[PDB]
Parts: sequence; structure tokens; C-alpha cells
Amino acid sequence: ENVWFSHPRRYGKGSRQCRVCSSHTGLIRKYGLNICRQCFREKANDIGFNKFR
Amino acid sequence: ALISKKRKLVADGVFYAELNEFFTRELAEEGYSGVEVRVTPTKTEVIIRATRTQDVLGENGRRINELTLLVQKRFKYAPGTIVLYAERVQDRGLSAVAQAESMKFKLLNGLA
Amino acid sequence: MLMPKEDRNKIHQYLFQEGVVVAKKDFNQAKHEEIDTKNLYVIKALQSLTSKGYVKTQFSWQYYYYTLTEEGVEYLREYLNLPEHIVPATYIQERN
Amino acid sequence: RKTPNGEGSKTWETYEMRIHKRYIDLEAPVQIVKRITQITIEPGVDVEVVVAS
Amino acid sequence: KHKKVKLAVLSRRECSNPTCGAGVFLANHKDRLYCGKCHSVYKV
RNA sequence: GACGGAAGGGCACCACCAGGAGUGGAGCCUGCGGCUUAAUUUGACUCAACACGGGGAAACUCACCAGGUCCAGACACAAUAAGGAUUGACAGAUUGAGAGCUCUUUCUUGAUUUUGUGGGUGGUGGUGCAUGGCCGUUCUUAGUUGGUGGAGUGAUUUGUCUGCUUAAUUGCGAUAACGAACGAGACCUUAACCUACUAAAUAGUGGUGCUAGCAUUUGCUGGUUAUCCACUUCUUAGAGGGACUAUCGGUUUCAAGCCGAUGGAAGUUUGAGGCAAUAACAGGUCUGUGAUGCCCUUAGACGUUCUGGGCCGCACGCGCGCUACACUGACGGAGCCAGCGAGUCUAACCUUGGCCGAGAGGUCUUGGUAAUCUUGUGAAACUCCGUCGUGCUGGGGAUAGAGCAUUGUAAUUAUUGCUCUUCAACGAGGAAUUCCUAGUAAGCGCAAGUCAUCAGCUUGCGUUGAUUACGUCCCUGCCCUUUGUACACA
Ligand SMILES: [Zn+2]
Repeated sequence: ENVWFSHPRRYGKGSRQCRVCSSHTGLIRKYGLNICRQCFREKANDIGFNKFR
Repeated sequence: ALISKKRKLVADGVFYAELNEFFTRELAEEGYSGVEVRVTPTKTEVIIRATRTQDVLGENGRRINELTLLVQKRFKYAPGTIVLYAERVQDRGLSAVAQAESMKFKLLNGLA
Repeated sequence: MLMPKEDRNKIHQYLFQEGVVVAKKDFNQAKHEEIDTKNLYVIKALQSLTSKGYVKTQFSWQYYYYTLTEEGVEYLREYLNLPEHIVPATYIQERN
Repeated sequence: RKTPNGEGSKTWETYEMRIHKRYIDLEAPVQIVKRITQITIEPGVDVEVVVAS
Repeated sequence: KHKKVKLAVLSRRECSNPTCGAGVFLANHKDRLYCGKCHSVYKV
């Protein structure tokens, strides 16, 4: 019944989670996207990224 | 401000993506064919391209007022800096999203 | 969820003044934005209301969206003691 | 990487967004800016004034 | 897990450190008030 | 339909030829099996598993192990219960332990809970052989369909084809076929040309001016982002232009085409990609998903939190790699040039510059939310002058010893970096096997992804830049037709 324990999570994989997915693994931190590799392909054209080459 | 344009377009790009998925989850039963965000001085106008507006607005602009306060408190906008409009769906039959949701509802209503 | 009567009255008085609650799902977030109380308190006070009673919940991108219904305002006004024709986004407050 | 899991031939997607910037230098008085900036508002193209020269 | 041994109606005078919103203790003369977590040593 | 050691015609460096550079040998890095273990979490096993799960684990990740809390037990109902359901706590004990986790003391609280009964939530639990989605593959080849008609008792068939073209079911054509749709092409992005337009103090340049040095006559090489003038060659992105095999000659019934020369920035679909059919797999993923059926648990938790441990454990085997076996070299000096990136506000980014330091790295400021600053990312190989002289040598740098720093709550099982010392195998690699046709192979480094720290990885980019084909079914497969079949999970 103490302070609900939550000990430092301020860097590495288990610091930040996918914006939507809540996944720790396969994040794009690039341009502060913070979206998972899979979730990003689903929301590619949504955010503006479309393939040309 | 100050946030780099390189990043800031992607930042409000992801805003559109979260908006599209919020209304695709909530206002999918009254029809929905996408959103539009127009950025103005002292105003960002989000316009819902949905079907029957007599239920999308709700009654007397009740539901859209409740959507306005929801989308506002989400991105911590000041009351008045963002407005919700409800457009008509230009030739409903082409809206692939509107056909998909309406069929999904037909299949959940026990239909071959 | 042994939330002090003060801490639960705060979110009920809030939901009255607003008619809308947005809460990031992130549990054990020391304090919520716009409400001066813990986060899991806001999530589970409005879960305790939505699951049985008088409020609706939507989830999208790790953010709960709580909106109030007509049974909402009626039950919550016998809780809070207000007459009728209230201030939340139920009807016209501004020139809109 | 295309696949949501690891399995499959190693095929790679290269989603490329474009950002175009423009640069106008007017010698306007205080008269014009309060009309030109209030008009010419378009979706998808965001304009900023550096009115401190 | 905890039982929480329940004692009937309570029961001394006013407490030392906080306001009169507690009671002083029956210990080895070690008064130890738990509103303000603890700050007394004597028979005060 | 599928197969053939049957035929015909064409095609492919995931085939061979002619070579090039390799891997296989050596040391190490990394993944996979195995063995071990408290656990060494787990998925995938030919092409289509094995530097793959963006999978570079110190904790977190994390699923595994030893051991702890906590409810985050929505609700709905029945109980005890304001002569208290119930809450939390300093201090000794208790333990990795400022753990009220549980004990002794006895206070704090005040209907929120808590005890049964349904009911629910969560679950990196199970089922990819229940599925969604997405992806890989069959299949980088050119193939696939329905209307009407003809043939057939029917399954089916023709259309969709003998021939000759093509990268191509691309076409010329011949024609129970006629007229269509998809795929190919077209399309789109991109890399090259534009002494032409449109503009540029966030790009340059030629001029004047304030000048620096060498000269002395005018001339050379520089400085000045707040001294003015001018344009657009370079550079940037707009609208466009250019190429269509253009012209000529050959050459096939002189038909589609193909070959040679010339011009041209460009004459392979101009180079490279993106997009990419019908049908199919019981291919992979339930460990990406508040994608999800069912099943299992639901608090002595298979939920998620805390401490520590393990994913790295080593008789051995295998796959991608890196470094090398040196003189076409090493080392020391000097010379000294790219391209694609990325980068911080209530946060700690890219970090000039000056000082301290042999280092690594520290300090006090500084420019940049960025064609303005880092940054000309003055990268490496490379060039020149000199020191090593065929020796496990100064090639090679593995293992070890000690020290100094940086990141990080934490560096031990050594994170990484740096200094000195220790110097192993390795003298070009057996049977095998990989990739490759031009700014390509190969050498060389650079930037980006994960990233606090860690690249021997990947995604991209330029730097230097060959040899050898310009072909053919011999091997391994492909596409169409013929043919045989006792095959059809073929
Ligand atoms: Zn006290």
C-alpha cells in the first residue's frame, strides 16, 4: 500500500510507446512521428507519406 | 513555435490521421467520407464530409458542440480557436468509405 | 477505486461544467490535465459510470473520450443538486 | 520493411514526403499587409509573415 | 492479508502537534500521533 | 491440370558460357541448431528460416526464472456494518528492502470499500489448422476473364492461333469467329540536356569602394554575411521544351520489325525504380494492432508493477559478415576533394569558437526550429616525399594485465572510447557454393534507422572505377504449342 512503484523509464525501448499501437518495438522516432513500423504503413497516406520510387 | 517546418507539417499531418481515425470510429454509423482541416488566422476549421447531417450535427448542434469540446480538450486548443462544420457528401455513391460502413452495418443486422 | 468523496465530486462537478472528458489512458500519471486529481481516478470513476449508467466511452490512439447523455445529466443532477437547463455543451451557451 | 512480421524475402518500402518552401520580399507599408495576409488563405499551404523585416 | 482488528467506541485531552483531530497514545510512554505521521517523544 | 530421363519454339547471370570478386580454410562479430541451465522466453527450417521478427536485451524492453507488493474485483444482488464495512501509517521486528508485504503496540479515517453469487475486464497465455488485415511466394515471367456466336450428350472448347516480329497474348497478320475487360505497355517518381523564359543578401558571380601582401604601369593572390551597381554562366524550383529510333543506307512477301552509320545531352522500354492481373498456398504473422472467433486464467494471477537473474550461458555443427595473410604493401609526414542526411522551448538536440589534455574527453561562450549554423560535414581510399626490405617481419591484431575518461539509478558476466604492455591463428584456403554485363563488379568511406550508451547490421550516397559476354540451352529453372500417362494432398 506504498507509492505505486514505477522506476525510471526515461530512455531505451520501454521508455516511449507507439502513438496509437502502445507497442514498444519497431517505433519510428524520425521527425517526432513516434508511430510503430506497422501502424505507420497503415496511416502512411493519412499523415502525408506516399511512395513515388 | 519554435518547432521546425520539416517536423511541424508531419506533426499536423499526424493530427489529421488521428482526427480521421477518431471520426472513422465515432461518426461511422451516420456515414463518413473523410475530414478536411483549413488553417486560418485565429481559427482551424475541421469540416466532416459525412452523410445525414440531421444526426451528424445531432439536435440543435448538440452532438457537434460535444465533438468540438472533445477534439479541443484532446489537443488543448482554446475555446474558439477550432470550429467543427458538417459538409454534405458530394455524390454519396462514390464514397467508398460510406459504402463500406453501410454494408458493415447491413452484415451486423443479419443479412446474406 | 476507494476515491475520496471530494476527489469524485471534483470530476462530477467538472463533467457538469464541461459535458465532455478527454483522458490519456496512461495509468499512474501523477495528475490529469484540466482536473486537479490522479488519472486512473478519472478513467475508473467514468468507467464505473459508463459500464452500468449514464455516460458513453470511445477509445482512439491511447485516449478515452467520455461524452454525457440525457440520463447522464438527470442522474448526475440528483447527485449534485442543480435545478434544470444546465451549462454543459447540451444546448446553446455561446453565439454558435 | 514491408512485412508486419520478420518472415518473407527482405523487401523495403521508401515512403518519401515532399515539402516545398517559397520566399517573398515585399516593400509594403502598414496599409497592405492587414489585407494581403487576412486574404489568400488556402488549405495545405501555410504562410507566415516576418513583419519585423 | 490484513485483518484490521476492530475496536469498539473510543475511549485523555487534546493532541500535541496537530489540531484536536486525534488522540494521544497508550504505549511505553512513546506518544506517536499518525495524522502528522509522527513527531512526539515525551508525555505531551 | 500436373509431370516426362519425349519433341518443337523462345527466355533468365536468383541458369550456364567468358571472366571478375568472393564465401567455404584462418581469427573474430552476429544469427541458427545442439548441450547446459533456475531460466538459458519465443517465432520461422529448401528456393520463399538462420545481421529476419526493423530482434545492436546492462535494468525498461520481456514474454523466461527465484521472490515481493497492488487491484486497476466494471457493474448487478445478498450480507456485516455510523453502540463503524473499511482506509492508511512513524517505530522496533520482517525482508534485495524508508515494504506497514505481514507481525506487537493504536491511532488515522467515514460508506468510496470489503465478504459471497452472477457478470466483466486484462492477458507478449493457447490455437496463423477458426479468421481479419498486411506481407512473401508460385511469378519478373506474360499471363487471365466474362457476353454473343460456332464445335461438344457432357466435363470443356474456340475467341486466347500456323508463320514472322517483340522486353512482352507487343504487334503484322491468318482466321467461327466478332466485339470487349484486366495484366504488359501506357502512367508516375527519379537521374541526366536547356550560353531559352521566370526570380533569388537562406545561391552565386563580374564590377566598383574600405583595404592586406607580392610587384611597381597598367598587374597578380586575398579579406570584408550592415559599402553600393549589375546579371543568372554555376546553384535552386516553377512553367515548359527536347526523342519519336529522328535522317540516311541496308534488310524481311520491302508488313510489323531488326541491323549499321550520322546528328544529338540522350538512340537498351534513354538509365533506375514505383504501380503491378486471374487463381493459389491449409506460405509468415493471434509477439504490431481497444483486428478478432473459440479455448485457458482471473488475485497464492498467466494481468502489470518492484529487486535481482537470463536472453550473451559452451565438447560441437551450420548461415550472413568484418579483418587479414602484405612491397599494387605497412608506417610517418605532407598533399587534400564529395554526395544523400539530420538536428533542441519548457526542452538538453546538431554543437562552431577560445582555453585545459598525449589521450579519450573536459570547461566558458556561440550559430542554428535550419539552401542562413553544425557544414565546404575540407570523408576515406587516393596523391607526393621519406622510414621498413622477402622475416609470422614493422604483415596480422586475437587473446590477456594494469590504468584514464564518457554515457547511464546501475558498467561485475569486462557498454563504448583512450594509453602502455602481452603478442596467437592466418603464407590466398579441400569437396562445394554465391553475386555480377558499365559509372555496373570491385575497392573506399560517408549520412540515416534503432540510439542514454553500443554497428563488424541494414537503408541510402557519393569517391576511385576494371577484366569479360553482347551469347546458348550443357546444368538449374521459366513461358507457349505438340505428345504419352495407371498421377490429380498431381
Ligand atoms: Zn498527528
